[PDB]
Amino acid sequence: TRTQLPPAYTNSFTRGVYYPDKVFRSSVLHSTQDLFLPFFSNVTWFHAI
Amino acid sequence: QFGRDIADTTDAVRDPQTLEILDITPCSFGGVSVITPGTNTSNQVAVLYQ
Repeated sequence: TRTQLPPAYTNSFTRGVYYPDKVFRSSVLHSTQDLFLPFFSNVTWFHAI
Repeated sequence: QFGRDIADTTDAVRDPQTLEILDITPCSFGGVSVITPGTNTSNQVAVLYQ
């Protein structure tokens, strides 16, 4: 057994955005329905120091 | 390997083997017009394109 620290809750700042398709686009807006990370979301922060 | 434009259409496919950027340009577009200056005073016509 060993000691441990309580987990914290951080907040993302517009993260988790990738390319939903392999199509080259330039100067054109595109919207699709795919899995992404919401903006200003609170996730569980795990420490290991 | 694919690419679109403002028209949201596929017209610039990249070759996965050659790795050369090539564009798509079809040659099947336009129409055929006919010019006939009457049928009682003239008999010759002229083909008109678009």
